[PDB]
Amino acid sequence: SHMAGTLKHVTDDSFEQDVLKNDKPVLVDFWAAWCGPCRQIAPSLEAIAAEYGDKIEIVKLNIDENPGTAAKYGVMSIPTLNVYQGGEVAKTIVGAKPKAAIVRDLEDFIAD
Repeated sequence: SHMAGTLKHVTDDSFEQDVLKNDKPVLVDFWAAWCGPCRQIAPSLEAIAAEYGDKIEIVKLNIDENPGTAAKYGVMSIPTLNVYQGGEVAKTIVGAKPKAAIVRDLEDFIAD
């Protein structure tokens, strides 16, 4: 376990390899740079990925750059955090929340 977490900006092109085929659960943050609530959660996700990096991986999907993946998962409010396991969404958190609330929402993945 480490003091920093990993981060990868995933694309329409990389989504299968990076997310849908991952061993760990992957929290995909569907965001945009003009979204204040997305900016708000970014330190929380950073802290979470460091704290629980043995359990979960955090990646970001910019919806301006990657439409498509957004539209595939019906993402029309941001931030939306989808956690993927086995190539499908297992948990969805829609809208910005405090760190402690995100961690509760992630309990089934990061309690182990």
